[PDB]
Amino acid sequence: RAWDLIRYRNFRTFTGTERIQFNCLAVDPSGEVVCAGSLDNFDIHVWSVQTGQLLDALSGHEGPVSCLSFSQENSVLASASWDKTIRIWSIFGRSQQVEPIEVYSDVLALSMRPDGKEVAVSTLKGQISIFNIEDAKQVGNIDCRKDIISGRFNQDRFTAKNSERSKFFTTIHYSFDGMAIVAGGNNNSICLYDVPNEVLLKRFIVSRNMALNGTLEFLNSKKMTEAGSLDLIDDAGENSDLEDRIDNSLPGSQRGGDLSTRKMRPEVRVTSVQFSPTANAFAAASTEGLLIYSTNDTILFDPFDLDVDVTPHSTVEALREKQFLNALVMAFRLNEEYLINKVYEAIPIKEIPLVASNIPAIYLPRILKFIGDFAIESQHIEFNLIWIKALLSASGGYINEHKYLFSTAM
Amino acid sequence: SLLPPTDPFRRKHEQLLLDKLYAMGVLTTKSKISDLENKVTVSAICRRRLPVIMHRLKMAETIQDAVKFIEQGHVRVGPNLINDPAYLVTRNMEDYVTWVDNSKIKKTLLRYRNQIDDFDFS
Amino acid sequence: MLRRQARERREYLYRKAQELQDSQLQQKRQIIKQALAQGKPLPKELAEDESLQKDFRYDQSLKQVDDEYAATSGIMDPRIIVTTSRDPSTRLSQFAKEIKLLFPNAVRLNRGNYVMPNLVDACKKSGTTDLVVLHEHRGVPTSLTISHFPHGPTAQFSLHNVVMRHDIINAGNQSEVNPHLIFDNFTTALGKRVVCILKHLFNAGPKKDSERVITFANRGDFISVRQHVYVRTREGVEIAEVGPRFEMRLFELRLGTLENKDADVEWQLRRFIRTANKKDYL
Amino acid sequence: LREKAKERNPDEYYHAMHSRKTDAKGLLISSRHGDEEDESLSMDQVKLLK
Amino acid sequence: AVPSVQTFGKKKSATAVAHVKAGKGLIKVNGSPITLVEPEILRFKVYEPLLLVGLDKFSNIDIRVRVTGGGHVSQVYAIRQAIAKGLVAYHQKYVDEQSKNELKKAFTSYDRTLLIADSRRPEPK
Amino acid sequence: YKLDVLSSVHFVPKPASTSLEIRVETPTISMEDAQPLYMSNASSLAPQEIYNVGKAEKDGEIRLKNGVAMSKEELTREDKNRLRRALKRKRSKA
RNA sequence: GUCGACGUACUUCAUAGGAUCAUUUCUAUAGGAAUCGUCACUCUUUGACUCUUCAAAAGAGCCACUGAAUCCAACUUGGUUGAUGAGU
RNA sequence: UGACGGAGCCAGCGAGUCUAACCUUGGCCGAGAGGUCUUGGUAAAAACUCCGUCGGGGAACGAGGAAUUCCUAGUAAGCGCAAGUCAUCAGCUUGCGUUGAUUACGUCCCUGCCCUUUGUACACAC
RNA sequence: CAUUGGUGAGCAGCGAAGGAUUUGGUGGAUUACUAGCUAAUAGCAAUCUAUUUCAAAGAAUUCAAACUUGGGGGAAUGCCUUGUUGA
Repeated sequence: RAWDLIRYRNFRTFTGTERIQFNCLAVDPSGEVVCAGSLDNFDIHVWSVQTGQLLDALSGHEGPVSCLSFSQENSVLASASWDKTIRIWSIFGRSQQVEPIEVYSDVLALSMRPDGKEVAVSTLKGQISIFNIEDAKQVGNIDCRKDIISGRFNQDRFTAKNSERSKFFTTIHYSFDGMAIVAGGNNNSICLYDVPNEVLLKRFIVSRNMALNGTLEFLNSKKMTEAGSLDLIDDAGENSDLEDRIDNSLPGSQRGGDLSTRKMRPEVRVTSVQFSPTANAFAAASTEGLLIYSTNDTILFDPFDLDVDVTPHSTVEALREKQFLNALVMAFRLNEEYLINKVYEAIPIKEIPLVASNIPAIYLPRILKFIGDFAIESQHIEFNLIWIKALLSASGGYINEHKYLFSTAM
Repeated sequence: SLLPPTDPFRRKHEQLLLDKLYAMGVLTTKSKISDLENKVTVSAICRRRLPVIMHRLKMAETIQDAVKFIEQGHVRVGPNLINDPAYLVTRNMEDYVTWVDNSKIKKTLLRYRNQIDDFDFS
Repeated sequence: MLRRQARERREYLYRKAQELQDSQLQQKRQIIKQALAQGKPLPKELAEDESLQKDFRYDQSLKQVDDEYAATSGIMDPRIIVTTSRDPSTRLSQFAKEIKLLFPNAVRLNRGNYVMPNLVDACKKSGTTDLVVLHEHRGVPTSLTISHFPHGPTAQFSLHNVVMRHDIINAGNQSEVNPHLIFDNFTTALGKRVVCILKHLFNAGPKKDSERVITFANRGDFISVRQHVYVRTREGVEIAEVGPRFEMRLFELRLGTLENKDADVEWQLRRFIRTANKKDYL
Repeated sequence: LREKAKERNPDEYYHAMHSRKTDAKGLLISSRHGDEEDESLSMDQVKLLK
Repeated sequence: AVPSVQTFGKKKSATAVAHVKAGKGLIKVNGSPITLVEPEILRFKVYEPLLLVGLDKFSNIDIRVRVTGGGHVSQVYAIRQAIAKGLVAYHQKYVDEQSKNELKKAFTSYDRTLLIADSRRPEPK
Repeated sequence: YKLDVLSSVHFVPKPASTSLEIRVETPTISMEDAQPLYMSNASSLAPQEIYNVGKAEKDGEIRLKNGVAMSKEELTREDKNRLRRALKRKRSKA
């Protein structure tokens, strides 16, 4: 179903042709073509938005489609399926030609670069294989099966080091820069890799909540006894109230329906992961909600290009004798948020354009990041808008060239 | 049944409910419409349960061993594996029930037929 | 997808076997629907019979395309591939081409080293509805098999009195518009079956104006096919022929596809029977 | 036999696969002397026999 | 027992089974040393999974192959696929995963079909 | 519903639907959900849905779809012909 | 090419007689055979528990301290004046 | 655009107590049918790599004109092996493998071939 | 020639007043440490009873009451609800 978000309406509902169960969605940049693929039919349906009819049923997988995406630059549809393949379909413009790629095993999520040249693909054996689309060739994979924290369930009879319930990443997403991949899965950990160096940056644990099942690594032997486990008895009898005794649960109903339409405790899992298109954050939808993880330069001491003569005392001195360009660049070299704010408001409105012209190329992205972070919640709208006009005005074309380092900042 | 025969609501609802239950697999044929009250049994629902399907597909030897191998954790339906002997498997997931990867039971099949390939770590 | 296709083969064959077991129960249910309506006594069997009478409410609620085609008769236009035998000859390559033009939505395909299981597989997996493979004898074509793919029938025809448009007359070139179809003198149940295969090989629901009809005349066990273009003059119709003329003839009708070679055989022509020549459709 | 080979189901597991072996050429090797222990001898039995 | 790993390679209609067991460093193919794999032009097609990763990794294991089916060139491509899959699979089993990664990066950056099957499955256009 | 929950949803859907339903002009702030802010403002009907242009309620005029109206008198005779032709083919289909 | 009438040719239907069992006594008949506060002993049938086979599969996981078993090293004793093996 | 030797080297389909010639010269035995032997005449993996060697045809011909047809990846083209399946096929037909490319993969300009000229479906835009 | 199949007899090499498999039992950890019992603002812990009873306070649904049942036909007698005769 398509939804407006100004007048709040289904303006269309594309339907099937025999009503199958749709399980992934992908839609063009110039939002006129919607593809969806199901786990039922292994044919990617393609509807056209305006005339709500279906243009095509692009077929050719042998095994259900697990993801789809659109390269938003070159506009190609790369899709991937439990086939153990990727197919890059080129749908517009007399071609209708298609190019397959064999991956080692059973792919189950996909992610296109911002740029449109690369596809990262998260498979069932536990790699992220990063391919190049103009060629068909694998420009790097990263092996992951190890740095993943699968816990033991109370209803398990096999060790967590063997439990292959969750040794893979079912969701993936590049950065908006082209440098990181966040991946998350059916387990207790979100892992954040760097794409060039192939080596991971942090592993985040979604929860520590022993009222979820996949969350402890090693259970307790005080619990398991001759009867069986001990968290697994029924205690609804103990409850003092009829609606707390009543236990509807249709037997073996693995993840559908209400929460007590199954007699099993929830499992920690990350259902889906994304980065933030504006700030430094990412967000991951999981069992207990959407975990939103973010950043503070105002806490970490991450200087840039330092030297001996660059102190907060020295930059304040550079203000008080008015070499405003130098005071600003010393602020950006020391990289301390209060300091940058301090000089930012010291320098005066006549002198703003010359400074904005003479800033260095290396520190341009940082000054843009700072203006964004101050700007959404500050009040000096003339100060900020004068700054932004001068910055774009004097360094527009450079930004235009380096379109991708500045995606989030702009 | 107590509604009258020439009645398209009745005809629509029974044709639709038969096609529902047959897709689930609890009744085998979709022609005779008396099968709702005649051949819909707790035993039919049980024999769509998970261990029985392994046993029918010959992934086991007997339903006790299918149950045992499920419980020890060798069986998966698609990507995600089942510890749950009481899982009810619709026809289209009967296509996808399979062994897990790198289990010792998978290796035994392959090593017998003499097709282990350790690049797969099968 | 391999395990899927195989599973529905197994199912549909089963559910057909059931059907041939309950035709007799069909018949025992029709009797009661006559006798309730117009008051007539029932036989001793249905009289004493109580399973039936106890569940004759439900079955009272109960109540043409062929069955393999019924799933997608009018919804989707077909996709056909027309392909030559192996190392063809120049005349056969022409014949394959103009057959491709005879059917709308047909894509020619050259076989060199495409072994048959790989051809059936690749068509199945890509999704082409049916496949036409053609056999020569020094330039003259002599056979044609047509087979429908989600595990459905293959008709083999042998084809005989051939003349080709490209080699007879260059008066012009074919319309390539959705044609009209004429199916003459197909009567027996097998005849209905052959109508169904050829008819669903054709295209979408063609317009009322299309000036290209294609005739399939069953004259005495021999199917004859011609293409025609026409006009409507004020006194009558002026028919100008186009396309190849060849007498087709059916001689086998298997149920699998064309690789199988042990699928069941619905009808096979039998030459050395004592009364072979006497009948039709035998 | 050809139809059975066509519905083989290549995931079947029977338990006697641990005793029975095969070739490199595919078809299975059956011993001529009967049992799982009836293949070959030991040094004490062979010494006593000598 | 012995540390031993079996892999398979495959081009048009050839096949090639590699057993890799830890030993002293020999390489044989159908019961002859590798330095006489026959078509003699493509001997370096066979030597390149050795000389892309240096000889020492083969100084400490005993790789022994058998092929069949196909013709000259097909048996060449099956041998080298089987050897490359053999060396990287043994390294994952009986040494470290890091050296599995470095091996597979070498063979994949040079030629991915050392490791994956080059199946020219048809296309109806 | 019970049979979907039992089967752990992997079913086959309904056949189809198409059923008419009525919506009201209403402001978008009065449509959304209760919390101190708001997000959207424009009215829930579109301008074209509160006044399309259709055929004029006199007879003396012909009114086209692009919002231009012309009296029957002030057309030259050829133009009266050509507009009759246009309505001829349009209502000839519909 | 179709239904009416006639002609012929097939298909399908009754169950009587006698008994026993069914009511927590009695199935309707006197033509029929059974009301007892236990003690041992034999042979037989199913089941638990412990081990195990076809024939495997999974370990509520770790350190410590303490017993026990088996095989080799070693030493001690008996042993070509005959050790172990071995169907009266 | 190769001959002639040796030497290395690799396939995939085929497995019904059924699979397959014609004349001839004479000997022996038998009553004959024929049997046995003798004698002559006519019919029925390759490529590839390696090593040495060589350097017009018995009158028509030295790779085929104008014209037209066909062709987009295990594709064009080479190379052999096997079967013979109720129609067709031996003046041959279908399978099976083996080495395996050059050139487009764009455009409606040409020759054609269809199509719509009523947004109508529901936002936003156009 | 292989064996990537057993069962053994032997070396090189490793090698400090020995080594190698298997198994019972107890202790500590497995969630992030504020001490024991009782009639509890306190006493006890060698003991709660020969003050352990008093006084006060404390009594709706005048009966809401199986939210608790596999499906289909029923119910002699039960049960139940509504009417009714005689006290």
